[PDB]
Amino acid sequence: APFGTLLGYAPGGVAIYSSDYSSLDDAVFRSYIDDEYMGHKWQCVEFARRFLFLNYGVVFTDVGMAWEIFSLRFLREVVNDNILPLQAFPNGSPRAPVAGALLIWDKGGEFKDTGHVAIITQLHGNKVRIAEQNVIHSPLPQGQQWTRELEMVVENGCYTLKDTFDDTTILGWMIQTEDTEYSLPQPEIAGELLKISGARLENKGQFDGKWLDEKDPLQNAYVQANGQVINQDPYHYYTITESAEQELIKATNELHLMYLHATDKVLKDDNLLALFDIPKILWPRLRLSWQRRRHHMITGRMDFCMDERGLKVYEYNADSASCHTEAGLILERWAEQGYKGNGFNPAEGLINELAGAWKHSRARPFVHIMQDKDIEENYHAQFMEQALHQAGFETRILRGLDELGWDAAGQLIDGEGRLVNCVWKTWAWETAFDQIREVSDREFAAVPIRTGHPQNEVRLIDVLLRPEVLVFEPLWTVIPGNKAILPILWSLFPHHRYLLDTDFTVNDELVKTGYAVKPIAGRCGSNIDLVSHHEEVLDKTSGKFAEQKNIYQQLWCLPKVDGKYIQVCTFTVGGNYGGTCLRGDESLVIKKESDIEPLIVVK
Amino acid sequence: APFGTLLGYAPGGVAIYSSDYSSDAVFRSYIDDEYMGHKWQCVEFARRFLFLNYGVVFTDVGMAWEIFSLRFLREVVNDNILPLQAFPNGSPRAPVAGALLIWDKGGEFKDTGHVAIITQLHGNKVRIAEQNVIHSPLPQGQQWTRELEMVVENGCYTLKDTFDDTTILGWMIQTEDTEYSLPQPEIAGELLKISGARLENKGQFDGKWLDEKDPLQNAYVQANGQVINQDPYHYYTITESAEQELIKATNELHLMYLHATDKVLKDDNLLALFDIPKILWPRLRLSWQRRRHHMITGRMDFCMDERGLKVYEYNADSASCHTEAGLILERWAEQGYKGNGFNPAEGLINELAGAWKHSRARPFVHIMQDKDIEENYHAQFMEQALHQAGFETRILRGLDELGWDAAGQLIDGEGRLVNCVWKTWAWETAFDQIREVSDREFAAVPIRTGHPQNEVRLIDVLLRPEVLVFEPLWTVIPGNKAILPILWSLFPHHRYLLDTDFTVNDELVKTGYAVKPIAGRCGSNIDLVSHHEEVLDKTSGKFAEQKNIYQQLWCLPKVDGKYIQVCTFTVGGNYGGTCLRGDESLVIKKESDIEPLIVVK
Ligand SMILES: Nc1ncnc2c1ncn2[C@@H]1O[C@H](COP(=O)(O)OP(=O)(O)O)[C@@H](O)[C@H]1O
Ligand SMILES: Nc1ncnc2c1ncn2[C@@H]1O[C@H](COP(=O)(O)OP(=O)(O)O)[C@@H](O)[C@H]1O
Ligand SMILES: [Mg+2]
Ligand SMILES: [Mg+2]
Ligand SMILES: [Mg+2]
Ligand SMILES: [Mg+2]
Repeated sequence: APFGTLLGYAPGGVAIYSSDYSSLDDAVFRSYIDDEYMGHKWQCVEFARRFLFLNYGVVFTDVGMAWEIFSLRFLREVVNDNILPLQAFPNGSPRAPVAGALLIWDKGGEFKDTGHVAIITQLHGNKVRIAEQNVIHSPLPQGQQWTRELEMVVENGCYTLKDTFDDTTILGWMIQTEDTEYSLPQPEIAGELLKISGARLENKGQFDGKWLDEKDPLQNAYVQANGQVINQDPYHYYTITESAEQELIKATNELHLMYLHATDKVLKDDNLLALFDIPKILWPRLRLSWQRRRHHMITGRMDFCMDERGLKVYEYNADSASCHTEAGLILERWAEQGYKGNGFNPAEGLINELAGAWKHSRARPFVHIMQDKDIEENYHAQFMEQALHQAGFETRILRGLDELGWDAAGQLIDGEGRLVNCVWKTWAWETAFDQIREVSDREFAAVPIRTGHPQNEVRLIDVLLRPEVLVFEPLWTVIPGNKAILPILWSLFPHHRYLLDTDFTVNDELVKTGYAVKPIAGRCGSNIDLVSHHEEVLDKTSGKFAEQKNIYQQLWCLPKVDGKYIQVCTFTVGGNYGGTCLRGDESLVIKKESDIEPLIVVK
Repeated sequence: APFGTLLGYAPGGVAIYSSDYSSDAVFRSYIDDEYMGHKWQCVEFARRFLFLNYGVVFTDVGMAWEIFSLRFLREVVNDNILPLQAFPNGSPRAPVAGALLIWDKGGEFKDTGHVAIITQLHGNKVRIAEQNVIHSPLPQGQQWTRELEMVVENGCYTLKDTFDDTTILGWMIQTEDTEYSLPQPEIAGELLKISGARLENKGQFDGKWLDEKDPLQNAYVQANGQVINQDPYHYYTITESAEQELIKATNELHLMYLHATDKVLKDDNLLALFDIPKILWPRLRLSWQRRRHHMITGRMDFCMDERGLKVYEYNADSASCHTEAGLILERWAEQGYKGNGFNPAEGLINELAGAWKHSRARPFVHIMQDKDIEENYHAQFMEQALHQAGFETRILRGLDELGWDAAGQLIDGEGRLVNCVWKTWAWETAFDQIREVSDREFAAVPIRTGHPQNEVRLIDVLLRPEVLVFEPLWTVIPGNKAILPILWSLFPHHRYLLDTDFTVNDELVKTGYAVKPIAGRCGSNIDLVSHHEEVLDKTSGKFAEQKNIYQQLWCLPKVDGKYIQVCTFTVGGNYGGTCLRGDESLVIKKESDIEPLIVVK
């Protein structure tokens, strides 16, 4: 049948649609049940996630290809943002495949690159029935709630399934259970595949003059702030394998889920929330934000240490992150200007990824962009306006707060008298929180915002905390963006392969490993102390956050490659991977001024 | 200024509007799905202020003065219940910023009373914000409407109003600290006695007093004849104070019940006590999360007399009696009552229309009833409310008319797609169809999406993922008696709760108790046992094999020859009327009569 024709249903009344597109017949492809994303119409993964969500209220994280599901080790229980264990069993297992189980195909043969996923609906003595999308594209017999049956051989308590295809490879099945018996250990990637490698373009003088296009306003805003410069030596770049990017993608999606799970735990317990030093008057507002804008985050940036020892996350800049322009535009132009290879810039789709996120946000039609008066934020703010524009929103850029004012009744208006009720900001929420802390000893029954002023002087907090102004990033993002969340994540996922032991005191293990001291609300590599296991100060930075509470994180130094310490960063857009970029510095501490290093992912 | 004009803001950006009506669904004020109040009354501003600044809310109330009697606030994000204390004007407990300030009815605030929010406390005064006093723009950036003089003598705080004929009750603080606070008012028993009365017999009910021209009234007659009770010239009355109490209890108990529901759905150990097929558990949860605010109507059963008010159960899934209370008794009154009282259920049909208007029902609603003439008028009465709220409907009687197309889509007798249903069926009937199979290890609710002879079962409709069903699946939890011991556990000794347990514990042995199947209804399989350990009564029924709960004995009062039970309706979570049920026996049943009731001030 044509694309999206209803073919029948799997157990429980879960539809099965034809996913046959033809050359003869982009946001419309996103399949959602409420605010929960099921996948892409009407692929194998979309059916499997929807089946699991409609029948058991659970879902698995975003994956590029179906075969990757087999590498996952948990499922998110949607109604309470809970995390359940998911075990994997290889085909030919003592662990029989029960109804409800995920059945995964590695890539290969009939499922060439994608691999495949289906749901086991019923087990028999010598076969199982399964349901799936993207195999059967014709209507199923009336009332039949399975698409295919696969023969199952049961020898000596071992179970083996055989496909109806002759060139495919069945990885195995998956069960949501705490019972690890017979299960496969979580796949671990070979260190060597994570090594970052230096490389060099041929010098044909490609970066001699004005290589950035000064006709493009965005690029020129970038030059006004930085010159025709990305890194020290533009002829030099670094590369990472595709296996490595795949690993980056996987960790980004998983850690985003871990962080929102620890955010939920935080907001559910005053003792945990207290650890963040956020003004108590905001607490109920933080809870309400989390409840109603749960799915409204547009973008954030994770900072990682990646090399042969593995993948580790230092932090998640979820409130207000930048580098998007550098990764998604300047490096594109850099590649266009001088890269002649087969590889690619892992951040190439960032602008479109952002546009999609905005299309599916609940942002108002007109969005005011609030940036500070720093030429450096100009391009960041304009790069985002480009995504907003592409998604169909109207915008106006506010530089500083001077243009903002109030009518007689106190409504917030811009320099043109237009009402400001939706803003995307470059300002960190914490900056506004400082305005409440300044008058901490006053007895306000509410966030002390102004609804009027003789001189019409509008402060940041007078915009961001007006109840009817719809702000992005949402207020709750200050929680995953606050390093006080690291000890909590370590407590929730002790010894997780991507986490570093982090604590509020230098505990015993940190003593022996050496640690990094970081302010909980700092950024840009400010006020950071790196202390060795030999108890010597390896490095230290200055900055405005010296008075804040600090956390202590197990020392795990950036690798040094081709003379520079290299840090890997990934972007999240709507909660999922949206790209990777590199920061390189002569020291162990990346900072606001550290270079962005051209990165090419090679297959 | 004209109605709804912004006059400014109270602290934190909570707008204050003009409520000058001088200058019907449009008056409801909501923030998302949370109902704030009526535009733009004192109560609406107080509730919106507390919700926007602290994410908490207080229960619906008829007039502002009643807030002073409340002792809890609901925390919206986790449906948690926080303690709220009351302090009398002239208290050692100072009125802090954020506190609710309540006026009793009287003077400037004649019937309503009033409520404001205290924004700032000084040494000789307090500043407050409110909505139904000042209707003119406020001084630019001023986030308070009036200032009241505060007198402070010997550790005691006293506020004086700007009006000379008003009575300030006090202020309320969300705190566990009970020192200085007021005990929760309790009504005088005498005001709760139900009294009998008689109309003068001038033959008002001799013949056809019900209008058979009205299809609804005729559906009622086809099922019951021109009859309501054994003697139509007799009636009962309750005081307006008793009604205010029933209102208060209905709203509180509905929130307590939803609170226990949230707790149940958060803990498998509690959920398991309900004997609901495990396969539905994930669905119950999704339903509770997505259809939180979608319950249309329910009915609580109470014992009310000089000893006070006790709730037996809350028929939150499939409740009836709406036609009797809201139409037939109205006709009864119009036909034979000439007094000053009123039918407390008179506005039921309008209350339901509103609930529907703000539900998220789809454009076309299929009404599903069973083939029982008794259900015809209930279905039809509800259809009228749906019609009034602008919805298209079709009544399906039994399952015969339903079918499936070739792909397995559910359709009605005219090929129309069925995707929104209001049912008279109890969810339990459907759960039975799941229990019947129970052998196989199905991976999902075992619904059919096709059948050779096209035979559609109740579950094949209600548990179809894309059919939007009212009442929502989650209501089976407050409607299942296994929630009574949980309610007792959560609010131990609450004034309206009866000690309920899953075994006859020691305290129940001493009090006597009622044995009640957890998923029964209509008075079936009930056993009443006295403290003397004697069976005071037993009923038969189709539920003898279910788990039972044991509830502290508290027998209905007998007035004028019959045990009288008081019921109240909830519509959209709030009080929507009262009616009476009378029986020669201690156990009310489906056939027990509905007794005319008049509320008198
Ligand atoms: N545990 C750690 N071990 C080694 N270096 C660290 C560690 N944590 C942070 N760093 C270094 O410090 C920089 C700043 O820490 P980060 O967590 O990214 O905070 P921010 O960038 O917000 O200031 C990192 O980019 C990295 O170079
Ligand atoms: N604890 C109790 N003490 C005395 N009578 C009770 C008690 N519980 C129930 N009854 C009587 O039994 C009837 C049926 O119980 P109820 O809880 O309303 O269950 P249902 O109506 O669902 O069968 C009540 O209307 C009342 O007449
Ligand atoms: Mg960083
Ligand atoms: Mg940071
Ligand atoms: Mg009852
Ligand atoms: Mg009942």
